[PDB]
Amino acid sequence: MSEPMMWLLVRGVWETLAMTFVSGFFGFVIGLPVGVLLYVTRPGQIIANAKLYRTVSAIVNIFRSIPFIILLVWMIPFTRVIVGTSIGLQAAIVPLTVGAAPFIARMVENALLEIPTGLIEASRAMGATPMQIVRKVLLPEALPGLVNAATITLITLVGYSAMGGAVGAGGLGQIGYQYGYIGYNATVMNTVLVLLVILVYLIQFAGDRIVRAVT
Amino acid sequence: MSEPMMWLLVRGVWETLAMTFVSGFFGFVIGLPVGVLLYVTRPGQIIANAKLYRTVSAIVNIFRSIPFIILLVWMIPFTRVIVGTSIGLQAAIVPLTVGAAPFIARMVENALLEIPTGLIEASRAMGATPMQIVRKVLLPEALPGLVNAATITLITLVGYSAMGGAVGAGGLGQIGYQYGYIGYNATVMNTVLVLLVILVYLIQFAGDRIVRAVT
Amino acid sequence: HMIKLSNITKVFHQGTRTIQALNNVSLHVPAGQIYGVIGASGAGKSTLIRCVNLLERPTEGSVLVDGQELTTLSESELTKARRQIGMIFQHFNLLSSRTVFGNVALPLELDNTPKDEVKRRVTELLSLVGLGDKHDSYPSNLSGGQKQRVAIARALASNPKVLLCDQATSALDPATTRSILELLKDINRRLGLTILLITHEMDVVKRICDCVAVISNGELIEQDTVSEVFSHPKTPLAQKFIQSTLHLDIPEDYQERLQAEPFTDCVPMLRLEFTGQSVDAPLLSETARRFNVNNAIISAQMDYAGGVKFGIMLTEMHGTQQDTQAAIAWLQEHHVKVEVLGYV
Amino acid sequence: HMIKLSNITKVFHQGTRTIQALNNVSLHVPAGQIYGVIGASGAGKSTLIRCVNLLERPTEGSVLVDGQELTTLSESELTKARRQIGMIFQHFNLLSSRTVFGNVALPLELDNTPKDEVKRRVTELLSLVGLGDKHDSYPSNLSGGQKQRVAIARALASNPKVLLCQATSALDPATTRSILELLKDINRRLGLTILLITHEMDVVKRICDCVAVISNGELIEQDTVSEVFSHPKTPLAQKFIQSTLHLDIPEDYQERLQAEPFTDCVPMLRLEFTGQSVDAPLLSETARRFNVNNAIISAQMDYAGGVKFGIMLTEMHGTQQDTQAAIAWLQEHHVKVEVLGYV
Amino acid sequence: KVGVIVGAEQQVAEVAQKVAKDKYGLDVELVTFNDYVLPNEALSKGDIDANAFQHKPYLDQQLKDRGYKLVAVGNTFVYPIAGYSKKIKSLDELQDGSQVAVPNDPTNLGRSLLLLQKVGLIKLKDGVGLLPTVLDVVENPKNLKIVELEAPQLPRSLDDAQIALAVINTTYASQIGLTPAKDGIFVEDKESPYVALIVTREDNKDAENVKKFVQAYQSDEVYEAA
Ligand SMILES: Nc1ncnc2c1ncn2[C@@H]1O[C@H](COP(=O)(O)OP(=O)(O)OP(O)(O)=S)[C@@H](O)[C@H]1O
Ligand SMILES: Nc1ncnc2c1ncn2[C@@H]1O[C@H](COP(=O)(O)OP(=O)(O)OP(O)(O)=S)[C@@H](O)[C@H]1O
Ligand SMILES: [Hg+2]
Ligand SMILES: [Hg+2]
Ligand SMILES: [Hg+2]
Repeated sequence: MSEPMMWLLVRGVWETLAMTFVSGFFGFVIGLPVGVLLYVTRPGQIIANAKLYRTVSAIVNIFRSIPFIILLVWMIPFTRVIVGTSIGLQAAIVPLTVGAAPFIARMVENALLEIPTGLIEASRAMGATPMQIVRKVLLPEALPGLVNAATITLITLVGYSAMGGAVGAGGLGQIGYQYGYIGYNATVMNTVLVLLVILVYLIQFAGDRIVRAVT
Repeated sequence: MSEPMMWLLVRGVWETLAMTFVSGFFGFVIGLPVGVLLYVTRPGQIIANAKLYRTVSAIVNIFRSIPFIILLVWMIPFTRVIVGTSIGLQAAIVPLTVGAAPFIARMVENALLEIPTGLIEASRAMGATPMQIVRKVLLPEALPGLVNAATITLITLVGYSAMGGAVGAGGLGQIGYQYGYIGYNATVMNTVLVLLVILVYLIQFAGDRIVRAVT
Repeated sequence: HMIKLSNITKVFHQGTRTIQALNNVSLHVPAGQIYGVIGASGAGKSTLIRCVNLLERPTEGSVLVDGQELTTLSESELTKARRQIGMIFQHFNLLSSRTVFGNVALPLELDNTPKDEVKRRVTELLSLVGLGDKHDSYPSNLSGGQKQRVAIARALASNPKVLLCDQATSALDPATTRSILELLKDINRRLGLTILLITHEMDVVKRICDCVAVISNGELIEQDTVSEVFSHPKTPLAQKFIQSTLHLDIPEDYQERLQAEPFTDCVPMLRLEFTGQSVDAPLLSETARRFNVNNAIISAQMDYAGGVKFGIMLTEMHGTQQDTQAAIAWLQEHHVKVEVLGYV
Repeated sequence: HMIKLSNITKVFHQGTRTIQALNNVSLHVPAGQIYGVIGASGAGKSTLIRCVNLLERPTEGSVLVDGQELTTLSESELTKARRQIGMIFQHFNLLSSRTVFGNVALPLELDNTPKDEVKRRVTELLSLVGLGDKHDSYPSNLSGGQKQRVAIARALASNPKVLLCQATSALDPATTRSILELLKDINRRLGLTILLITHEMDVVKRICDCVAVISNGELIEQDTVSEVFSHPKTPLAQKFIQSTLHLDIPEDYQERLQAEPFTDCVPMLRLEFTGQSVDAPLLSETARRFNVNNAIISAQMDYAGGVKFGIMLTEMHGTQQDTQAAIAWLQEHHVKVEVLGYV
Repeated sequence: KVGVIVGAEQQVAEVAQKVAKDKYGLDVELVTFNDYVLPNEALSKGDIDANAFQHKPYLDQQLKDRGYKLVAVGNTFVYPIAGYSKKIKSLDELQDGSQVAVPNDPTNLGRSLLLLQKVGLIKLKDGVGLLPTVLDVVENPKNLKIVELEAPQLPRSLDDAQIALAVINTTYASQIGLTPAKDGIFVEDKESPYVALIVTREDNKDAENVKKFVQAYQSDEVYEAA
């Protein structure tokens, strides 16, 4: 573990961290509206529109069915349009975010589905607008499930970023692949693993603490 | 799309299919007991054991923090112990299964958490044993959430198998990467994408139909 | 007429079998009127009350609230209209994410009402329901009655023109119950609030209902004033139900000692039923003065409405068998339904 | 004594503030006895009944069921014991995954009872609660009363020695009477012990053998139905009982009421009977003696332990002097009389 | 900036970075890639200056597909590839149905295919050159089954009960101590067009920075350290 390897591990930590958290943030920014739609447009729900449900669900499934790599590639031009480059950290984040958003939306749908029926009935009876119900009932009442979903999703995003990072932004997982594994460096490998374990532990601790905070 | 390419796409379909479904099946075989534990040993639950909860949760997080590739490698020897080889379809499935099972368990834990409190109270009051409660209450009543989770998980496993297959496997995703993308063959790429979309649509349709079956 | 329901019919397809929860039911409620619904369990009551809110969409039928037909109305117009109607569910459907105060404030929030106004009005309501001290606790920390009163306060938050109660005082002790019903009556007579309510406590019905409706097998057997329903009702089904609401206790003590045959020095035991009798008319005082018989009230359920007194009364007719039978004859003359149960 | 609770105390820490839901409460129930719990909302009733089941672990207190102490008992022994106790929740806590039949069968399954036996017994129970035709429908498809009856049947599935019931709040009077008749039959046939919460005094004086009253987490008093509803003690308790009486004064009479007696007035008077001799004819006797006319406006009169109690609102017809003499006589005979006005 | 592959051909380029930031002191920002087109797309898009991983048939392919304007601007290392088996010391000891491990990447995939036609086991179709694929296998008397992994993974596949033979590169061969010429059972003679072929954009190839890096890359230290 030379001083250069120290700095490289530092930057790998920073890469994994930025990728995971930023990508999860924006993936939620997207999929949470998408999930709320998938929930709300179901047969029977506040704004029950089969056509719109099929459209949104179709988009979601379509994006889900693209392999990570083909997605990143097809994104490259629009990736540049956005961040001005198709390489490095932000360039990796963008395709990561698009890959994650549909899964996030489906997780959201799942969470909202576990909301009770009587509460939606009450919200409709009071005369609340769909967006009023969303902002005041659906998301508030489903908040524990939403937070647990976010926990799960970020834990996944750690390794997912590790994989997708290799357009010039690999993070700790890339480092472990290269220096820990490709060329037998037990120290580097163990350091990478310990950092990753600490990271997942921190994320799960935060998620569980927030969840239990909500009664 | 030559006849050899026809056959290759057939085999890629078969690989993606076997990988995805077999891996999900056994990943659940594993994680569902683990998730039930994570749920039951929580502070306050049927068998509330802090030490055991910490142990299981630690194991789960540890496995979650290992990158896919290091996992596959470290698995190689016991992968062989099990299937007699570290290459090909079954050899790819094994590490896939180990990678997915912890995520499956956390999804389960989430679902069970969405179970109501009064029902656990009643099950305990009747005098049911913990496993009686599990088999007669927890899993039945959480069945819609569990099925929705399984849907989500298999949709992920499609691309996850595409990635992890490349120890002699890979399925349609590998095919798309190599012949659709690395060799600019638009036909093959579009065919792979269409097959993947059809697969995800079938899976989501089955999941939604089964969920709606459960009222 | 603040409420008009016409030819309402509802089928449910549970599974294998289909059910006529409601079958061509029609009911009209004026403004500021109080109207009860009663009927054997599973008759349709809750379904009917939900039809007004349109939480249940009738397969064939017409709903009018405040002159506005709802069956044919846009979701947005329907939302705007529903902001006029308060409902109290049998199980309160409270938000766990919000304290007492938050749940009660929610409808006011829907109208984007000022924050200060929300504070004042919500506090007023909580004081009225006696939950002044519980404003900031969560439903998970509340006894049943407390949560029921939370639901009541929320229903009344928006000062709606119509209230739909589904057994809104079932989890409240007699005292709390009376306080709440007094409040409803005050509101009804102050702001002309119209009320439709389900109950199994006939007590409540004849406590505040102006008119009453009875339901059997998804059919509106009869509607009338409280008295007229509880007093010479029609429709063998309806009168059978009403009989069900009567006590007819025959305490086990008297059951043990009861003799079908009159013996010497026997004291007849007799059940009396008053069906729209003249309150001023003193009949048992008069009977005692006339025949020198003694009518010892064992049990009594007597209620007054629209200038008449009705209900059952279990009594002993004391005196000589002949005097007892003569007194019975006179009381029957004056339209008191008398049945001799035995001799004690 | 099938049930014994001693020095039970339970605190809850909601948030900022802590609450003494129960404070040193003790209560004993014999075998085959029926016992009611009543009290203003939020007093602890549900808390106490849950303490019996041990769904609430008393912070300080002792619980004994069938001679077995539970506070100090293993989870397994506790489970086995709980298979002796049926509970009916205020909200029925039914399984949506299982039909009526399944919900009812569950406790029998817990005992691995034979399949044929399960069919027979569950069918019998459903017939008894009148849910014979609903066995195969789901709780999501049931009216309130139906689901409540499902919960009742499940409570009774395993033929427990103890029942913890507002088990009749969602049932019309007729169904209510049917159900209570069934409970009484079981109590007198198989010596079933029952503890029940209710806000319907009707139920209380219908079947309760003894009654208990609760205020601010404290057991104010316990006595027989009559003694509680008739000259209760403890200003809190008697205040509550007064609350349970029908002091209606119909708006019609309120309008016409005059605090002052005028010529040809008819006094309006409330009467309260507190453990009065049922056989004793007082109003017929009054009519014969003073030639007054007592027109019963309203009446709540109930009989228990050889006595009749409750209030009665009436008109005293006749001459002001005759009316006052009759009132005096009735007061002599322990009838609590209050004159409200003159109509 | 310079593109690079995440393969083993990386310390080859770290010594070149050393010599470049040593003799010419230029803050070139390095990049590595886990796919085989993105360095080319980066060049054609202008992100990176150069790339030091492909060979002339592969280059030509990339100038044909996606229409990149690039030209070869560098000398290279020998990068020998060869067959290896820890199960056998001769091809006489190879039997039917035996599986054969080759790198799934296009360059080494095709070169291993041509090496396998050279050894005489299989034969492919006509008129291809250095980038054949499994599409092309037309003669397979022994019925070998072709396997496409990430190269680092096959050398232990020689330790696999299934695999009888693996077409592996020379640096990987030397990882565990197998030289091609003599330790490796059978080998590949000089195959001219596998050159590392340091590349740049047709426009940017004439920047001082580019030339000076290319110099730093081609030197005695880089040749001996290899
Ligand atoms: N969602 C539903 N699906 C199927 N059947 C239903 C549904 N809701 C109500 N029913 C039926 O409607 C019938 C009438 O019961 P309800 O109107 O719901 O309640 P109620 O009869 O008015 O009063 P209770 O709750 O029985 S005392 C019952 O037999 C139910 O089976
Ligand atoms: N688990 C709990 N956490 C916090 N507070 C509780 C809990 N259980 C009960 N309480 C409080 O304890 C008090 C009494 O609770 P209960 O026993 O349910 O009321 P009750 O005596 O049954 O009378 P009611 O309102 O008619 S059900 C109430 O103020 C509740 O808010
Ligand atoms: Hg009511
Ligand atoms: Hg005893
Ligand atoms: Hg009961």
